[PDB]
Amino acid sequence: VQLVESGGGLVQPGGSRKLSCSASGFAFSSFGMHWVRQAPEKGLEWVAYISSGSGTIYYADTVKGRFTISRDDPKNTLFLQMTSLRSEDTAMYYCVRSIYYYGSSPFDFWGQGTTLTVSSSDIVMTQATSSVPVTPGESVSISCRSSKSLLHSNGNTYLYWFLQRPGQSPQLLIYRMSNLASGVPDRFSGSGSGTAFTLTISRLEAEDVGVYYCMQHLEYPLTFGAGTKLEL
Amino acid sequence: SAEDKAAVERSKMIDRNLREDGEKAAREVKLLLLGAGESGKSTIVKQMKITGIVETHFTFKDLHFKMFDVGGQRSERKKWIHCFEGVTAIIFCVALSDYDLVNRMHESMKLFDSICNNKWFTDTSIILFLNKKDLFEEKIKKSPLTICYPEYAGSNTYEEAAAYIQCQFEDLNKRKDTKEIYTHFTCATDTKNVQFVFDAVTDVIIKNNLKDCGLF
Amino acid sequence: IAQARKLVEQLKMEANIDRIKVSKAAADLMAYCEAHAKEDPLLTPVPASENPF
Amino acid sequence: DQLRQEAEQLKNQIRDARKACADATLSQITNNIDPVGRIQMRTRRTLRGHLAKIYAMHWGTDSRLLVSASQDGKLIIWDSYTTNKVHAIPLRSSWVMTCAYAPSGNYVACGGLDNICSIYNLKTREGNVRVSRELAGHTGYLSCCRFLDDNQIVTSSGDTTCALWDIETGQQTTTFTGHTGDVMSLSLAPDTRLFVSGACDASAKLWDVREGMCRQTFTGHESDINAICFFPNGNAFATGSDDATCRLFDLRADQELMTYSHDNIICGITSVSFSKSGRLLLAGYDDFNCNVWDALKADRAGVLAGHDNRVSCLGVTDDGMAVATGSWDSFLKIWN
Amino acid sequence: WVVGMGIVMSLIVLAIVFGNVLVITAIAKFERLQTVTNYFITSLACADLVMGLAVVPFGAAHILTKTWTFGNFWCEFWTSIDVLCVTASIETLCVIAVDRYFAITSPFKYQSLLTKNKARVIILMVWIVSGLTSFLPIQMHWYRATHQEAINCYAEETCCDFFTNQAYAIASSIVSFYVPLVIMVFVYSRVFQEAKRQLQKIDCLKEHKALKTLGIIMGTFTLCWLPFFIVNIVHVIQDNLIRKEVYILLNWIGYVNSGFNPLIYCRSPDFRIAFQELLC
Ligand SMILES: COc1ccc(Sc2ccc(S(=O)(=O)N(C)C(C)C)cc2C(=O)N[C@@H](CC(=O)NCC(=O)O)Cc2ccc(C(C)(C)C)cc2)cc1
Ligand SMILES: Oc1ccc([C@@H](O)CNCCCCCCOCCCCc2ccccc2)cc1O
Ligand SMILES: CC(C)CCC[C@@H](C)[C@H]1CC[C@H]2[C@@H]3CC=C4C[C@@H](O)CC[C@]4(C)[C@H]3CC[C@]12C
Ligand SMILES: CC(C)CCC[C@@H](C)[C@H]1CC[C@H]2[C@@H]3CC=C4C[C@@H](O)CC[C@]4(C)[C@H]3CC[C@]12C
Ligand SMILES: CC(C)CCC[C@@H](C)[C@H]1CC[C@H]2[C@@H]3CC=C4C[C@@H](O)CC[C@]4(C)[C@H]3CC[C@]12C
Repeated sequence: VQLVESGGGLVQPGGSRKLSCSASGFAFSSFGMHWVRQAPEKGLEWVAYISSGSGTIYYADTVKGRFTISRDDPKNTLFLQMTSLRSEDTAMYYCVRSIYYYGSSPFDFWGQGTTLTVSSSDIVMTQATSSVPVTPGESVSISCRSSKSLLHSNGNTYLYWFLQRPGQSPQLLIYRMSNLASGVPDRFSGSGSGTAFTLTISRLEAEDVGVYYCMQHLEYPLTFGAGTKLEL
Repeated sequence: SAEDKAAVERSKMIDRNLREDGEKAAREVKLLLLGAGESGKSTIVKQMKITGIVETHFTFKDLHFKMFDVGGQRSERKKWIHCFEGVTAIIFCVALSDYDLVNRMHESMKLFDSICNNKWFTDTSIILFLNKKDLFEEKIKKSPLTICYPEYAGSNTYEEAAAYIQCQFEDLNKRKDTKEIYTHFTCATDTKNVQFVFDAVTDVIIKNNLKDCGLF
Repeated sequence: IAQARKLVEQLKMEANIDRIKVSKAAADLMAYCEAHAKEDPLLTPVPASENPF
Repeated sequence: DQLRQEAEQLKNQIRDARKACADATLSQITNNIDPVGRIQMRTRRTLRGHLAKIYAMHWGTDSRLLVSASQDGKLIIWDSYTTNKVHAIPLRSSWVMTCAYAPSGNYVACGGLDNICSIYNLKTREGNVRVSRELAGHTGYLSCCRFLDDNQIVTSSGDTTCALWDIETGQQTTTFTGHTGDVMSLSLAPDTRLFVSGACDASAKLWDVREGMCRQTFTGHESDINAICFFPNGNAFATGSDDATCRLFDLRADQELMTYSHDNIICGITSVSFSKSGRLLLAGYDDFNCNVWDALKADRAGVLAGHDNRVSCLGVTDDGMAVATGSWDSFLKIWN
Repeated sequence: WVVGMGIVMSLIVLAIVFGNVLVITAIAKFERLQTVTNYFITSLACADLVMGLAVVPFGAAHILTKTWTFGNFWCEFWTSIDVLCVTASIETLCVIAVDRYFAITSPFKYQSLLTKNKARVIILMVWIVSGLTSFLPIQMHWYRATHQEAINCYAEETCCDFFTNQAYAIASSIVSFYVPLVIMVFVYSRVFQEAKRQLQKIDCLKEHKALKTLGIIMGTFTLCWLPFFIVNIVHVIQDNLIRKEVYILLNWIGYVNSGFNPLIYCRSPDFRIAFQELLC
């Protein structure tokens, strides 16, 4: 399983760009695809979404009318066409697969992304702390807050906790606020109630340092938190 | 109703695929093949282009035929025959040169009677093939036919012996107003069984279409 | 004659089995049925606020 | 040979110590309790995606997912709450006859007239369901399949033999050969230490999984039997034959305990299932409708008349929410 | 007198609406009934549904009150929609007959070229040609009956009577009834030829069912709409022969054929199951 992005680089202001995401190792036709970007000095920010079968396309306010998404199933690629680029688009873009059925774990695999440098009612997610120094071997807890209740009437909370290591692409830690992803050690855990969530790590080890992120999936657009940097 | 919309879209795509497959699998003719011990069931398969259940696929005049042979699997036939209810036709094979071997033709007639009067096949047509005609030509000139049919009274030669056998076949089915039995004579050579199968299937399909519209 | 010895051995193995009274078995089945009647949604209908269907 | 009369007198001795312990029937002890009354179940959901005769299905352990297979050549996974299709798996041999669902929810099993039991893996890293194993070695059609653990599986085949396998290697770990006809159905105990099977011999056998040898034999039916299920306590089971009757046997007493039948029904049974409390017994018939009996008083409690053809499969969730019935009509329905 | 006739008028309105809405709902809801053939049936139901909505009730208002409560717009719209629905229904029946003929004659070759696109094209062509003979010649006043009574009833605001010249009284009847009748009778005779040949090949007792089915199918369509479509030719062929009362009576006898059609063309077992499910 791998996703390889291409097309990034230096773009003059107001120009156009065409980003490609090639998939291999899985059935690309059964996966919805998200484009999500991260600023060089800020947190992540959801950009665009395309469903399985090109039925549904979703954008954000900052990108609507300028960014369009498409896919090629026989050639197994995802495409993002960007027009009228502004200085606010300087970022690092990630191509994320996501599959939706009963019990699935969306936002599990992320690509390596590509860089883009340009010359020159939404639910609010907040992180209490920006940096926490803790010696290895102890237990840590990190809190995220929301401006609205995330508990839908069906009975599940659509909260996601991710990690980005230094110099690495993100990865899914826990999905739906209480379910651990695959390939993740059991020491991680998450809990909480309406508009107050806590991610708890016990028996801290090496390579756990990085940045933790909290995101909601109650409605579009999906809003990212500030992210807490855990460093020695 | 937040990310359940994607689940609904996935279900709709699955429904579309299922419907397309079902439409594609409804215009394809399915025939069920039956024979006996060394009755030539494998012989007829040679003329067409071509475990427990054997499936053969072929095409003739832009028509797709799937022949299902069940002779490999031996078990209680009562417990799995109804899986083949709704086939277009039953291809029965009978060896014409087994009148004196051993008794064999009596068993073949018993099996034909048993298969022709099933509640699941109360409205299914039978295409009957008669093999080993060439050997039967000279197998009757040196031995009387009365060995297998003691109550027979006729001259011993092929021309009316074959007709007597064919008429003996037809006197088994009790659903004469519901199904029609097609009989053919063939040998290892003279490849003309495909035309017979095509014509019988065409007639059966026309009859079913007539029955659908309220007529017939 | 090959399977006759096997059949005799199998039936002899099946011969020595301890058996309990049928009345005790009926009492046990009835007791199990009675002790779990509360958590039987089909036996006792529950209010529609608890039905997932 | 004296062995014939030796076996005859041995069978006579077996039947000698089978009625001395039958002081009283299940009735005359259950007559004092009050009856269930009337059961009025309604079709909450109707799952309509199949285009042929549905032959088997199985409930998931979470009691929200199920799997169903038909002659169309596909088996699909239903979300029983929102009426959604999670997976649709096309199999090579369209002559399906049985289904199974792994208790962990990771694997599914199949098998029909191709003499092969196929094991499919649902949770893969590539996003699709792929066939994980093809158990081969039977000479008759696969009639039933049950999962013991994530790696073991017991199968019943139309060649008189049952087989406990080992999916990791693919070889028959144990073979059970004690019948003279075709084994039709299968059911596992709650503790997965022993199981029971029933055959066209009008008889059922109790097999120990570990030792791989038959323990007890149950008779009393007059025709081929097609359905087996254990009581929730694991100390009794129920059978349904072409005789248009059902009956419940006891393991400890080791004979018939009580039969359920009515004069109106003349058509055979196709499926059997129980309820959590063990008070009402489901039964699917060829009359195109299924019945609900009072398992203790032997009384017709209800009728789930909602199908157009014979009901072929029937199941009850682990938590007792609902009961699903599937028929040759190509529609399976959920009743609550 | 008036009460009973009004009651029976309301009854036929209710029956037509109920049948059409039942058929349309049954076809639209379930997915197994969306075959290429059933599409044609759907069209028929549509051409019948408007009967219970914008033709028969307006005629009831016009007849019971003995005057037109609207003026110079709803009269023309009512007439145009009536002609549209009648033509669409008849041509849908003709298309159903032709489809049955092609299915009976050569099944294998026919089912390989009956794509849903072709069925949609055929239905659209039927409805377009039905519209061309109803709205185009009426809204543009292409008939324009020319005599004293015609001008008098064109002028004032309460005479909503339909007056036609030699043209549009011949061509409209030809397109609406005569060409479809010829096509249907030729098709059904040809189909009956093989329906009898197949029965005689096996050998006579089962031919009675074929005769009964053909007789019902043709008679219900002909006995309802033939007297009206011959008096329609006659009253312009020779005047002072037909009064308005018999004209209205025959037109309503033609109208009830629409309510008849669902009971005839929707006897498939799938349709029966769908109807039973809908009405419990
Ligand atoms: C009311 O239900 C209808 C359904 C379909 C049609 S259509 C049609 C019908 C019969 C024939 S048949 O070959 O004579 N035929 C008797 C065979 C079955 C043996 C050909 C076409 C056809 O498709 N002909 C094509 C030629 C073609 O593609 N193949 C000829 C062939 O297969 O021989 C030309 C054509 C197509 C479509 C139209 C309209 C606009 C009316 C839809 C007109 C003409 C019409 C009505
Ligand atoms: O192509 C055709 C298709 C369909 C139709 C029918 O639907 C006609 N429906 C419209 C008639 C509305 C009912 C009341 C109008 O009453 C006015 C009587 C004057 C007629 C008359 C003239 C001379 C002498 C006596 C009577 C007609 C078509 O021509
Ligand atoms: C004056 C008013 C009544 C005109 C209304 C136009 C309606 C009744 C006509 C015009 C186009 C017609 C449709 C043409 C295309 C389709 C899609 C096909 O898959 C089923 C029939 C169906 C749905 C037809 C139903 C009737 C239809 C919708
Ligand atoms: C009555 C009229 C106005 C409306 C009904 C039109 C339909 C039912 C009739 C009118 C002309 C007919 C067509 C006449 C010409 C052809 C082309 C020929 O190669 C095959 C038959 C075919 C395709 C006929 C199909 C049926 C047909 C299209
Ligand atoms: C159900 C649908 C598909 C029927 C469509 C039929 C079309 C061809 C018919 C129905 C309505 C008709 C129009 C009705 C109103 C007008 C405006 C009038 O001043 C001149 C005729 C004209 C322009 C007609 C042209 C033909 C017309 C557009």
